[PDB]
Amino acid sequence: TRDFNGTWEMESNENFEGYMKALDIDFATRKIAVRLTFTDVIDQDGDNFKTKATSTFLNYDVDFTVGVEFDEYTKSLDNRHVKALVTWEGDVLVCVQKGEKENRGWKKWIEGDKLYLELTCGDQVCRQVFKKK
Amino acid sequence: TRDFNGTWEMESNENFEGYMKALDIDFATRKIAVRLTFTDVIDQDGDNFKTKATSTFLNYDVDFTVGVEFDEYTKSLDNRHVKALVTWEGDVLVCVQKGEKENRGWKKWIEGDKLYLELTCGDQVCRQVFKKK
Amino acid sequence: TRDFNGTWEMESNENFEGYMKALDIDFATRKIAVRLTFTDVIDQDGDNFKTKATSTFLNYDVDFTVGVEFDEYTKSLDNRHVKALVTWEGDVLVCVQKGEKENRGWKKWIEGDKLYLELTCGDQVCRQVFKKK
Ligand SMILES: *C/C=C(\C)c1ccc(-c2ccc(N3CCC3)cc2)s1
Ligand SMILES: *C/C=C(\C)c1ccc(-c2ccc(N3CCC3)cc2)s1
Repeated sequence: TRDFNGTWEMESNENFEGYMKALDIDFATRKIAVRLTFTDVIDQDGDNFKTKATSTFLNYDVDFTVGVEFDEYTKSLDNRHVKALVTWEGDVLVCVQKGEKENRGWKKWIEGDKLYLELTCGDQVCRQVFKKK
Repeated sequence: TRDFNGTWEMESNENFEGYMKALDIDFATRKIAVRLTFTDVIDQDGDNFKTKATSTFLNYDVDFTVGVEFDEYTKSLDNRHVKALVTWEGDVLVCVQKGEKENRGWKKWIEGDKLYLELTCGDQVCRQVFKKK
Repeated sequence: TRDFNGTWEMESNENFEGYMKALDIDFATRKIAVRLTFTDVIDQDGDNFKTKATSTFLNYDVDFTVGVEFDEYTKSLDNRHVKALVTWEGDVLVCVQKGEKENRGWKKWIEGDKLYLELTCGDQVCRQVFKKK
């Protein structure tokens, strides 16, 4: 068909870096641009096209069942493969991500009406606190 | 007027990078900051101001008519001028971007509820697929 | 509790830089990621979880009273110390930030119902226009 009207949300993006290299894009811009997805709005009249590309910093999705191991590729992080397992420890949700990196995983728990999140890798621990919106 | 109250959506931003360079902001940060737009919410009571600046990625717009060449400045890319032509090859939308870089352009086509996009420049090809939203 | 259901708005984020370095994330990416906040949406039915982390740019706040000097450590910028003063010059709001950089400040004014903002540092000017939304 020749009908390009619609709102189009990117689902895959292959060799974006090489293309950018051909245009003489600097390292920093390339290293950010590779972490984006795009939604593109095409408004087409006959042979008149108006198009708008929208850019966004690419979400981190992850689905799991507690105690069910699952493969995880950490796109938009460090692009690694890990074998993740989430367990209950009391009321703490604990995830170990087995792979190249040592001590890798995270912890989630509720205290009060705040969500606590510990991100761990190696000897580094990142602490995050969330309030319900 | 002395009333700045409102929600203010950026319309243009010139020499943002030169201003940032004068402040000694590192190259990486500036290359990001130039791809943002800003909405500034101003709450002004008398001489008391509270302001909040919001950041978003710019966007990339482009209008054309099939078979009507048009000069194109590729902002937020490699910032070049090209004489672009979007033409039909069957039901594939074909774009040639004449300029310093050559074999530069793209091919777009619909199959099912997917839009396919090949970006080519030099010997590099980038493949992107979009789902209709 | 074991009920993680909700939409969770980040309130604090400690040692995010160290964690990312432990993951070998490139310098450019780390300088961006430190300017983001996250909203984590958790959909949990028993031990089944779906989670989506969304990224958004940290807002940049500044409150002031015209004619009252105040010290400023420039946060999302170049982290220098400045003595800031906002004064009226007719209906042009004028701000001087005294410090190492010379001619550092900005000018903001409404003409029509667009907002004009001139940012200055040294001999460099950045001109920005906003429309009221
Ligand atoms: C149909 C033609 C399309 C979708 C495009 C041609 C070039 C595009 C583009 C838009 C934005 C970006 N980046 C944001 C920073 C780099 C790269 C390429 S879309
Ligand atoms: C339940 C949510 C969890 C465990 C999260 C784990 C890692 C997250 C994340 C998302 C993005 C980034 N950045 C991009 C570079 C840094 C780091 C960590 S959420």
